Amino acid sequence: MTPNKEDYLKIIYELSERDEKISNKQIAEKMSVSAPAVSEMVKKLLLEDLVLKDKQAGYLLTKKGQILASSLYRKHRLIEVFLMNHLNYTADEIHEEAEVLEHTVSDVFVERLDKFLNYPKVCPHGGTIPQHGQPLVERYRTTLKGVTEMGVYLLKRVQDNFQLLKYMEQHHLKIGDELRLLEYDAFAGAYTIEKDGEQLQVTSAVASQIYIEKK
Amino acid sequence: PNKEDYLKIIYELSERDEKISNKQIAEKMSVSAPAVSEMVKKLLLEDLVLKDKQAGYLLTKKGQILASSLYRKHRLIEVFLMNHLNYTADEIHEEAEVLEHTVSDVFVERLDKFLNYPKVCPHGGTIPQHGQPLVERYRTTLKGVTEMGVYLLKRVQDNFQLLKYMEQHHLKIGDELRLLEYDAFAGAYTIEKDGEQLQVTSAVASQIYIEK
Ligand SMILES: [Zn+2]
Ligand SMILES: [Zn+2]
Ligand SMILES: [Zn+2]
Ligand SMILES: [Zn+2]
Ligand SMILES: [Zn+2]
Ligand SMILES: [Zn+2]
Ligand SMILES: [Zn+2]
Ligand SMILES: [Zn+2]
Repeated sequence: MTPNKEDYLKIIYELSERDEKISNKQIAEKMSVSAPAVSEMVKKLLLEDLVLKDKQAGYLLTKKGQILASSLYRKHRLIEVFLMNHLNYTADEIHEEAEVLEHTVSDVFVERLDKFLNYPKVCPHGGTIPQHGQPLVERYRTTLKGVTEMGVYLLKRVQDNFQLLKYMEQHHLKIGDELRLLEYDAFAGAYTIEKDGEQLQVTSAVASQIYIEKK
Repeated sequence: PNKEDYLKIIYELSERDEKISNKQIAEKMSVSAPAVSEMVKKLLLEDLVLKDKQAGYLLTKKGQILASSLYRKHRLIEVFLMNHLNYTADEIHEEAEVLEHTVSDVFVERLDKFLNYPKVCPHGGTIPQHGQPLVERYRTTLKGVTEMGVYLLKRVQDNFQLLKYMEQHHLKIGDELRLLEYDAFAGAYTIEKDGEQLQVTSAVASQIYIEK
């Protein structure tokens, strides 16, 4: 399974939403591909008018890239809803399968599978599923990192991230869980939360990949 | 159309008593003449097929199970597209064609369970098991049958032209067909379905499978 150039658009998409920038080598890392590989992908994306090199902000999406990225998100999430709920895929299995299929599936297939799934609006990660030709506008944008108010929160959405999956397994975190934010340990650099009468410190690194909402 | 597509063409061209040529293959799948050579030459290197002056090309045991797996993928996908995504017959091929080349064995093996182990595809084609060689339950083609009587249309070839032929003759899988006469000189058969009579060239009769 080899991710094509287009997957760079999906990573740039969320980075732009979170309003932060990393190097192409760091993007290549989380993309599980060589650095010189991403350089060739971005090279192709520039020629095909999918991204532009901004003087200051780095690499940005063109309107053509937003559309193609929004389209990939809908197909990716619609496919993993089917794989998990119908074909009985586990969370650690869905990504690689939904990845190959999002590049080899007709619009008719996609827009009929939608009807088949009764028009789901969120994937197993809690990410919004936009309608045909609609730009992806996430329902859940609030990241635990930066959160000021203490009290009870609900875990509504997490990133499509294998490592984050294993973190949530070894800590028993599920979408929909009530976790009480006690404080932000400045010294530790971790948000201290309480779940089921058990304290856990969440490093701000992890806290940035999680989305919450208050009761 | 990758090399694996050529195997499915050689496999179903082997059912015909006629020997296989390069020029007829490029016609069957309507592609460049030397392109068939460029591809068939690759098949001969990997020992997927081999030359035989009596049949032209033959599928090796590796070619058999490899194409056998292809038919499995293709057909399981056909059952899903039609019974669950409500695809019509004119829509299923290109979709199933793309997916069979981009889907894990895990996907194929789980869709199989999900569909409750379907035994035949929309064309009446048999669905083999993982790693199991393909043996069609319905092997008897209309071209060749001599006994008179009432036969049942059990299976058809995956062919776009055959689809059109069947729907403009309102022919479905399951219809009772009575053999009336066979023209040995012309290579045509004469059948009857509910009083209505129809003439069928032997070439078309080789694309259809019947049983008594
Ligand atoms: Zn992709
Ligand atoms: Zn994924
Ligand atoms: Zn998701
Ligand atoms: Zn194929
Ligand atoms: Zn087909
Ligand atoms: Zn079929
Ligand atoms: Zn299999
Ligand atoms: Zn009629």
